[PDB]
Amino acid sequence: FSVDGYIRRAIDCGFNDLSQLHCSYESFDVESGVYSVSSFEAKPSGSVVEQAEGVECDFSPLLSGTPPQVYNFKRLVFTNCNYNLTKLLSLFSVNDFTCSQISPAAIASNCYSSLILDYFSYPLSMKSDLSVSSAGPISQFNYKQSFSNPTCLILATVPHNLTTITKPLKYSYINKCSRLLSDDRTEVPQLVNANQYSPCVSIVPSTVWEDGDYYRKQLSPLEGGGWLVASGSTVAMTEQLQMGFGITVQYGTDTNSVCPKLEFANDTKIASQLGNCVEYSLYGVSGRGVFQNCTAVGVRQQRFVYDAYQNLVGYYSDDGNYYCLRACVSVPVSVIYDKETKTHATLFGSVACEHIYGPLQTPVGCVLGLVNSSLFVEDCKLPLGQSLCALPDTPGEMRLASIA
Amino acid sequence: TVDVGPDSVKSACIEVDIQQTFFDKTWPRPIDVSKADGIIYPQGRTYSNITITYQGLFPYQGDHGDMYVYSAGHATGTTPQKLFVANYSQDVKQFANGFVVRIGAAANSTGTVIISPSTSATIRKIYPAFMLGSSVGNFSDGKMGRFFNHTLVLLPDGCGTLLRAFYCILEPRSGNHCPAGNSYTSFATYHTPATDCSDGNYNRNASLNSFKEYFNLRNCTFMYTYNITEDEILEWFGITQTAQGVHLFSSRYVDLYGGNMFQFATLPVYDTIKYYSIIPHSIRSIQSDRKAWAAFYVYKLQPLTFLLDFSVDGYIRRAIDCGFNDLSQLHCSYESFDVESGVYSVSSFEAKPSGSVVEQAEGVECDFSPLLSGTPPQVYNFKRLVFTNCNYNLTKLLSLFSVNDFTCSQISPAAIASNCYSSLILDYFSYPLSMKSDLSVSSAGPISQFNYKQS
Amino acid sequence: GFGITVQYGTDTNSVCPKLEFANDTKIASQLGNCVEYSLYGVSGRGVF
Amino acid sequence: GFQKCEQLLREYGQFCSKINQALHGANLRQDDSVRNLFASVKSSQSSPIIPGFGGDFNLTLLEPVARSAIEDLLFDKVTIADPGYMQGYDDCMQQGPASARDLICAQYVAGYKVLPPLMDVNMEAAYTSSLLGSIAG
Amino acid sequence: GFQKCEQLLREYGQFCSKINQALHGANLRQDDSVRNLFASVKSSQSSP
Amino acid sequence: IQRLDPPEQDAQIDRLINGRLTTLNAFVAQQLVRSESAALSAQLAKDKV
Amino acid sequence: AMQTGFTTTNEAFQKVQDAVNNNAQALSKLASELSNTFGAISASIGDIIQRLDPPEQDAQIDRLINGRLTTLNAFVAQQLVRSESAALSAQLAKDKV
Ligand SMILES: *[C@@H]1O[C@H](CO)[C@@H](O[C@@H]2O[C@H](CO)[C@@H](O[C@@H]3O[C@H](CO[C@H]4O[C@H](CO)[C@@H](O)[C@H](O)[C@@H]4O[C@H]4O[C@H](CO)[C@@H](O)[C@H](O)[C@@H]4O)[C@@H](O)[C@H](O[C@H]4O[C@H](CO)[C@@H](O)[C@H](O)[C@@H]4O[C@H]4O[C@H](CO)[C@@H](O)[C@H](O)[C@@H]4O)[C@@H]3O)[C@H](O)[C@H]2NC(C)=O)[C@H](O)[C@H]1NC(C)=O
Ligand SMILES: *[C@@H]1O[C@H](CO)[C@@H](O[C@@H]2O[C@H](CO)[C@@H](O[C@@H]3O[C@H](CO[C@H]4O[C@H](CO)[C@@H](O)[C@H](O)[C@@H]4O[C@H]4O[C@H](CO)[C@@H](O)[C@H](O)[C@@H]4O)[C@@H](O)[C@H](O[C@H]4O[C@H](CO)[C@@H](O)[C@H](O)[C@@H]4O[C@H]4O[C@H](CO)[C@@H](O)[C@H](O)[C@@H]4O)[C@@H]3O)[C@H](O)[C@H]2NC(C)=O)[C@H](O)[C@H]1NC(C)=O
Ligand SMILES: *[C@@H]1O[C@H](CO)[C@@H](O[C@@H]2O[C@H](CO)[C@@H](O[C@@H]3O[C@H](CO[C@H]4O[C@H](CO)[C@@H](O)[C@H](O)[C@@H]4O)[C@@H](O)[C@H](O[C@H]4O[C@H](CO)[C@@H](O)[C@H](O)[C@@H]4O)[C@@H]3O)[C@H](O)[C@H]2NC(C)=O)[C@H](O)[C@H]1NC(C)=O
Ligand SMILES: *[C@@H]1O[C@H](CO)[C@@H](O[C@@H]2O[C@H](CO)[C@@H](O[C@@H]3O[C@H](CO[C@H]4O[C@H](CO)[C@@H](O)[C@H](O)[C@@H]4O)[C@@H](O)[C@H](O[C@H]4O[C@H](CO)[C@@H](O)[C@H](O)[C@@H]4O)[C@@H]3O)[C@H](O)[C@H]2NC(C)=O)[C@H](O)[C@H]1NC(C)=O
Ligand SMILES: CC(=O)N[C@@H]1[C@@H](O[C@@H]2O[C@@H](C)[C@@H](O)[C@@H](O)[C@@H]2O)[C@H](O[C@@H]2O[C@H](CO)[C@H](O)[C@H](O[C@]3(C(=O)O)C[C@H](O)[C@@H](NC(C)=O)[C@H]([C@H](O)[C@H](O)CO)O3)[C@H]2O)[C@@H](CO)O[C@H]1O
Ligand SMILES: *[C@@H]1O[C@H](CO)[C@@H](O[C@@H]2O[C@H](CO)[C@@H](O[C@@H]3O[C@H](CO)[C@@H](O)[C@H](O[C@H]4O[C@H](CO)[C@@H](O)[C@H](O)[C@@H]4O)[C@@H]3O)[C@H](O)[C@H]2NC(C)=O)[C@H](O)[C@H]1NC(C)=O
Ligand SMILES: Nc1nc(=O)c2nc(CNc3ccc(C(=O)N[C@@H](CCC(=O)O)C(=O)O)cc3)cnc2[nH]1
Ligand SMILES: *[C@@H]1O[C@H](CO)[C@@H](O[C@@H]2O[C@H](CO)[C@@H](O)[C@H](O)[C@H]2NC(C)=O)[C@H](O)[C@H]1NC(C)=O
Ligand SMILES: *[C@@H]1O[C@H](CO)[C@@H](O[C@@H]2O[C@H](CO)[C@@H](O)[C@H](O)[C@H]2NC(C)=O)[C@H](O)[C@H]1NC(C)=O
Ligand SMILES: *[C@@H]1O[C@H](CO)[C@@H](O[C@@H]2O[C@H](CO)[C@@H](O)[C@H](O)[C@H]2NC(C)=O)[C@H](O)[C@H]1NC(C)=O
Ligand SMILES: *[C@@H]1O[C@H](CO)[C@@H](O[C@@H]2O[C@H](CO)[C@@H](O)[C@H](O)[C@H]2NC(C)=O)[C@H](O)[C@H]1NC(C)=O
Ligand SMILES: *[C@@H]1O[C@H](CO)[C@@H](O)[C@H](O)[C@H]1NC(C)=O
Ligand SMILES: *[C@@H]1O[C@H](CO)[C@@H](O)[C@H](O)[C@H]1NC(C)=O
Ligand SMILES: *[C@@H]1O[C@H](CO)[C@@H](O)[C@H](O)[C@H]1NC(C)=O
Ligand SMILES: *[C@@H]1O[C@H](CO)[C@@H](O)[C@H](O)[C@H]1NC(C)=O
Ligand SMILES: *[C@@H]1O[C@H](CO)[C@@H](O)[C@H](O)[C@H]1NC(C)=O
Ligand SMILES: *[C@@H]1O[C@H](CO)[C@@H](O)[C@H](O)[C@H]1NC(C)=O
Repeated sequence: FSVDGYIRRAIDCGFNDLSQLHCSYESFDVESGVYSVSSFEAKPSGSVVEQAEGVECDFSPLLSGTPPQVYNFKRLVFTNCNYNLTKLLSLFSVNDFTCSQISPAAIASNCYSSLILDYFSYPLSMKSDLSVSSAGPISQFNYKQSFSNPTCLILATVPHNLTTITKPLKYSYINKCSRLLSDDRTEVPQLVNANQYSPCVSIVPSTVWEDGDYYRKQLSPLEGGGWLVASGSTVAMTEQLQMGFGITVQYGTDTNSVCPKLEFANDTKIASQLGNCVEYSLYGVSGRGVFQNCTAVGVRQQRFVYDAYQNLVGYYSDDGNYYCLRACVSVPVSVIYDKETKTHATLFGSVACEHIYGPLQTPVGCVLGLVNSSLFVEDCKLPLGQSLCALPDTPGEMRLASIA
Repeated sequence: TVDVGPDSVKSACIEVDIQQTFFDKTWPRPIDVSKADGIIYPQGRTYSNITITYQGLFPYQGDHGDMYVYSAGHATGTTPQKLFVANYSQDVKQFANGFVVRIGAAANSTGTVIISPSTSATIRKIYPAFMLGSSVGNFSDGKMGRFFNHTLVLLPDGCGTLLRAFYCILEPRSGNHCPAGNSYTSFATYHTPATDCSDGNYNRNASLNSFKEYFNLRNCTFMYTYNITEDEILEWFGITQTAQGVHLFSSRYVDLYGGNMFQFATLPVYDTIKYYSIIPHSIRSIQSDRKAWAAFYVYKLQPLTFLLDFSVDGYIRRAIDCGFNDLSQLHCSYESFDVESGVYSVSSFEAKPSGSVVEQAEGVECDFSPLLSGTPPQVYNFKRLVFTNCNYNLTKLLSLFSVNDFTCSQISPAAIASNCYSSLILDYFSYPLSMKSDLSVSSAGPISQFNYKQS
Repeated sequence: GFGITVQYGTDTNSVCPKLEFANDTKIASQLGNCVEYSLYGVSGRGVF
Repeated sequence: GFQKCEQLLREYGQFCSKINQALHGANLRQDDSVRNLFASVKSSQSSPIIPGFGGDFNLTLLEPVARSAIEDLLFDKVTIADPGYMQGYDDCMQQGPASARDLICAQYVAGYKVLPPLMDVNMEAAYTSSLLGSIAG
Repeated sequence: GFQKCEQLLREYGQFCSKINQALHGANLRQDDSVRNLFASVKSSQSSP
Repeated sequence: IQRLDPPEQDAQIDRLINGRLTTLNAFVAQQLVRSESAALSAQLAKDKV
Repeated sequence: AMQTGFTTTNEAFQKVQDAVNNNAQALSKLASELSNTFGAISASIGDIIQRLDPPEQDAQIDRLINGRLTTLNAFVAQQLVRSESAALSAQLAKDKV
């Protein structure tokens, strides 16, 4: 920016390595020297994908008979299957579908180790009682979602023509659940744990007969003694049954085999892209790398082989082969710059020139912009390493000189 | 529900002789972590040729566990009689995080026939039977070991060729020597080798059928079987429970000779298992053909950090229990089985509580009466009750109203009703429910801007 | 509507749920021991 | 390489410029340290080392074999990972990591680079060899 | 001693191993410094 | 732990962790600086003796 | 007698190995810290982006940034300490020659 504010000169900081240098010092004039700059990135040349492909995950149970009350929720656990939430959601009039610790787009598109679906009858009038922040009876004694795993909650109404789902007489819930200790002075509220059933489930009937019913069980000494007690409550039934569906997903306890179905191209196979840098998604595991055919190590049944820094370093494919996985590797870059001549050369340290006058292979890497001179110096200003030096022609190209 | 075959039609159970003295043996086989005993392999992955620490459910180094041994029943020559068992059905344990079992460790050694201490025989592997569930209590005569509601039963059958897992309600039968009947002692399972273990056709329901003599199986939700190839190889079995169900682990399908356990099944058991017991088993052998059966050992699991040595082939052959002792802590901190000589500081030996002391204000109830008398104020004229030096009970107040929406901020729900405070301030007012959202922190409407705002 | 605001340390935290006390939770009876404590809402571990 | 991250990284100021400049200076410091150190070991005048140097005093241990015998032994007995100054990039692809926690191959993965020293081995050997020959005189 | 904290601490890597090793080395350094210093103050021969 | 549930409890514990990890890193950095200084000083003491 | 010297009892020899080990430790900080999550749901930025929307995605990426910026600052601080020490040591070597 000039004094009058106009821009008269600029550097595109991603144009080349010399430009990166000027930008890092925020100046158009930097001192002579050899500087490290951002590496020349390897970029993906394609992608490989492997997903479980097969059986649909089965939501049929859900659709047949009278759903349980909130404290007796039923659980469907899906593993090793293709999921489709639209397939289930489309059967209900959804009133409220929200997600936590997972985006909306993600719930319907990511692969999981497992998907757990908890379904139950639930009045919509008590919607708020399922909130994480709630201190009412549902969240304290009946049903609580995980705080650790990503979850979604769907509240939906059963359509008049979905005749396979029947209604209970009333909606019901536990409004009290507690233990009376052996002294019969102290009463301890028994709160429901996330993803678990309340201890009072065994004393509370599948349908509370009437609001205010009190239940009691004498506990054995192995259960700590005393009494387990509970109180039920009811909500009048609606014209259409309202149901809640909790969804909990886990991301890495097993192969993430619960995936949306995918139509596979045969150009996304690993064997067809060996040696290339590709993006990968293997049963929910993703990143970038290079696959190589190699000797199997690790336990085959476990599929993914990890190193001591927890990187994925190998994989057993469903095509029967074991592949080594290497990172797409970046190519080191150092800029050799001479301020007086306004010239430069690029050193790719540690890199053979097969990956890059043409390029010159030197003891410290591959260098472009230098010409081999078979000349010696003592007075080296731009040392390259080992006993090599860049020597400006003064302008011409820099010479590669040896230090005497 | 699942059809699990017909009910037993017998009017009586076989009499069970419980003589614990005969089973009070000392044959210790504690977990040797350095030999990787009891280890469940990290589940979602493998490693090769590395040493790393890992957090997971493991048995403790040095844990002796609980030894259980099955025996031959009583006989007279060629006619087997009464069953002979240990007091196992009444010995109910807390499940906690699950357990691992050492099975057949003594196989091929010369052992004892438990029922006849002077009789020796080659020891053969036998599989443990388990009963697991959410609630326990007693039977009709007061003996313990009854499980209520759905109970998970892991019952090996077919003379050791299958594992049968089922989740069902066990209804005690009322016949002679049965749990709801007359001279009941303990239920037990059995098989009769003479008719059940023919060289060709093994009776795959022999143990199920004996189980059924003591209990009627009702509302079974599942019954699964797993096949076991016969051998005399030491193997490990394990059980854990998560939101996904009960996980059954075994070394025999992946690392048969090595011993690492891998998951082979998940059962749709979602209620929490709190209790378990060993179902005693007695073999109705003839007197002339009694065998010594290997003891099995049950070890409890807990969330421990182990140093795990993964071989090139990925199996864990060696490990360190990083909390066992100070030397073990050292190896774990360097993530190595070999550390240099020296003097190192390690975690301190913690003092642990030996009890607790509590002092609370005890006295007057905090008084919510004002709240209940007369016309409540409008939202801009809210009234405030400040409670100090009193015993509070929110249920006492909440129970008087039909609560439509109760939420908390910067305090948990459990905490609002259970913690001590310097003060509790209660602001009450008339308020239409139709304007519920106007009380939200994020609201820019008239209530939050001009009438009432929370801290 | 009922708003509830709670404060945790301007005074002794004397607004507590009622508790039935055992006499083995007294301080005098456990001197010299490491115990957990909860004294008018103040808690931690220590030796009295 | 993730653009969202880079976008957030920018709000921390010129963080990476500081990292690079601090290390650049730190690295120049060794080239200057080495240059100064060797300038001082350097002899003005020296006698040639010939086999037999030392007379009755057995100095074969120190004579160049070129590094001396003790010097090669010193290096052979110290476990040093090979940084691959000429073609390490490729060694780590065609062979892969030598072992668990291979910090040389980690360079191309993690985003760091080990730079070569100011002088090659034969030059350093030349300095100490000329030094040996200067001692008596 | 709180398990929840320890569980979260683990997500920061082997933090404590680094603290312990850094101090262990720093402490060895003084024992070596002292040993070397006194080895040099030490006399070969001395009068009473 | 006594006051908050996991989604918020976590954030609060994490603040304490970050502060304590920072403190320990600062401590260690200084013990390394101080031990390096003392070691140089020890060599000065050696020369003076 | 010194031909047999480069062993476990040779203090000068261990100092040579330790200088080598110190270089390795410096690099291990960078190699080992990228696997940490620093409270994040994943050490992978790609996992964060794939699972979360911007208002939360941001917070998770930011945890990884803070942890990595911290790691690099620690690394640099040590390279400056180690290079200062080596430079002083180099002057000692100069004096000894
Ligand atoms: C996850 O789960 C969800 C839910 O299960 C899946 O989403 C469904 O996907 C299917 C496709 O696989 C999709 O079917 C499509 O429906 C449209 C809508 O047509 C309806 O209305 C017209 C009005 O004119 C009617 O004529 C027609 O018959 C349909 O009527 C329906 O409703 C009436 C009652 O009102 C009933 O009486 C009817 O029986 C019927 O139920 C169709 O137009 C569309 O047809 C095209 O594709 C089919 C493929 O078989 C092809 O045969 C047709 O000729 C036509 O294809 C031509 O046109 C397309 C462009 O549209 C072009 O690309 C082709 O090349 C041809 O030129 C088809 O039948 C259904 O609606 C989706 N449902 C929901 C809720 O989203 C989702 O796919 C799953 N995900 C995964 C990964 O599996
Ligand atoms: C915080 O504030 C809350 C709210 O104030 C406190 O919670 C209350 O705690 C009391 C106990 O202190 C609890 O009372 C218990 O109620 C049950 C329910 O019985 C009702 O239904 C049965 C149906 O068969 C009726 O028969 C019975 O009369 C009750 O009917 C009520 O409603 C009808 C209208 O529908 C009215 O006409 C009635 O008058 C009545 O209001 C009782 O079963 C229970 O009884 C047991 O305890 C009493 C103690 O005095 C004892 O005398 C009884 O014999 C019986 O004890 C035996 O059984 C227990 C096991 O249950 C065993 O442990 C004993 O050893 C004996 O073998 C008692 O009356 C009330 O319901 C709670 N309310 C709420 C809303 O939670 C809370 O305690 C406070 N916290 C603190 C720390 O103080
Ligand atoms: C988890 O497991 C537990 C333990 O098994 C179950 O609790 C048992 O529940 C059953 C019933 O659900 C109890 O059995 C009997 O229930 C009768 C209910 O009476 C009504 O229904 C009967 C049906 O025929 C009608 O005839 C009657 O008119 C009523 O309409 C009680 O009346 C019975 O009482 C008898 O025993 C008592 C004992 O004191 C005597 O005082 C009575 O006079 C009479 O003889 C009996 O209670 C059974 O007792 C409960 N067991 C225990 C240990 O408490 C849980 O239900 C199960 N949970 C779930 C969710 O499935
Ligand atoms: C009671 O007695 C029985 C036998 O009477 C013992 O069973 C033997 O146990 C040993 C050790 O577990 C088994 O030996 C292992 O055999 C494996 C495969 O053997 C099969 O395949 C090889 C060819 O690959 C054949 O030559 C062999 O005959 C079998 O057909 C080997 O792979 C194992 O080697 C693996 O582990 C060893 C270390 O143990 C490593 O050194 C190897 O490199 C390799 O990793 C091993 O050799 C033996 O086969 C079992 N017998 C039977 C019949 O199966 C019971 O263990 C014993 N019970 C008790 C409690 O002691
Ligand atoms: C006259 C007759 O047929 N008697 C039978 C017993 O044999 C005779 O008496 C005994 C003392 C021996 O001297 C025999 O040589 C003699 O003929 C027969 O005895 C059983 O013999 C076995 C050894 O073969 C041993 O002595 C049996 O005693 C025990 C045992 O096996 O150690 C004692 C145990 O405490 C008991 N266990 C329990 C839990 O009670 C067992 C058990 O009752 C049997 O193993 C059941 O099969 O017996 C000794 O009884 C006897 C049973 O075979 O029957 C007599 O009719
Ligand atoms: C030994 O144990 C096994 C357990 O592993 C047990 O297996 C059960 O056998 C029964 C049959 O004896 C199976 O029940 C059948 O399953 C088929 C499945 O298609 C049904 O079609 C059959 O229905 C017909 O018969 C019914 C009999 O009442 C009629 O009511 C019905 O209307 C039909 O006519 C029937 O349900 C059962 O599923 C398996 N169980 C398992 C878990 O595999 C076996 O019976 C035991 N054997 C003995 C001798 O006890
Ligand atoms: N029916 C039957 N089943 C068996 O399992 C059985 N086992 C034995 C032998 N059991 C054992 C078990 C361990 C040791 C043993 O050598 N233990 C060591 C101590 C191990 C330790 O505590 O670390 C010892 O020296 O006693 C001996 C015999 C004998 N008869 C049997 N009979
Ligand atoms: C498993 O890891 C060990 C390291 O613990 C490897 O052994 C090293 O192999 C290299 C090969 O050049 C030698 O230079 C090292 O000196 C060996 N170290 C030890 C401690 O022996 C072993 O080869 C690895 N096995 C496989 C199949 O990769
Ligand atoms: C079942 O038998 C076992 C084993 O004999 C009993 O456990 C023993 O109980 C005594 C009681 O003083 C203890 O001293 C022993 O140390 C216990 N043994 C072991 C191995 O722990 C058990 O209590 C009996 N259970 C029932 C219900 O009768
Ligand atoms: C176990 O299954 C039975 C049948 O599927 C359930 O239904 C009861 O069956 C008995 C059979 O004699 C009938 O007398 C009852 O009237 C039936 N009750 C109902 C409500 O239909 C039984 O409820 C199931 N038990 C459990 C605990 O699920
Ligand atoms: C577990 O083992 C049983 C018994 O070997 C298998 O059942 C046999 O399957 C064959 C298949 O041709 C039949 O011919 C036999 O008649 C079956 N036997 C019986 C007793 O039914 C069973 O399939 C095996 N299970 C698995 C999962 O492999
Ligand atoms: C149910 O199906 C009948 C069939 O004619 C249709 O007329 C009716 O509108 C459908 N109802 C709903 C709610 O879709
Ligand atoms: C690869 O995909 C093409 C797409 O049409 C198909 O024609 C070809 O047969 C496929 N090859 C194999 C091996 O399936
Ligand atoms: C991988 O290598 C093995 C042997 O080294 C070979 O037989 C197999 O076919 C190769 N697989 C591929 C995909 O080239
Ligand atoms: C430069 O050319 C000379 C030819 O005499 C050759 O010996 C030397 O190795 C070359 N240098 C490089 C870096 O190629
Ligand atoms: C447990 O025992 C008591 C007396 O011993 C008896 O009254 C009670 O009914 C028993 N419980 C069961 C479930 O039979
Ligand atoms: C301590 O508690 C017991 C419990 O029954 C009681 O009997 C005893 O009198 C109490 N002691 C005092 C000093 O109150």
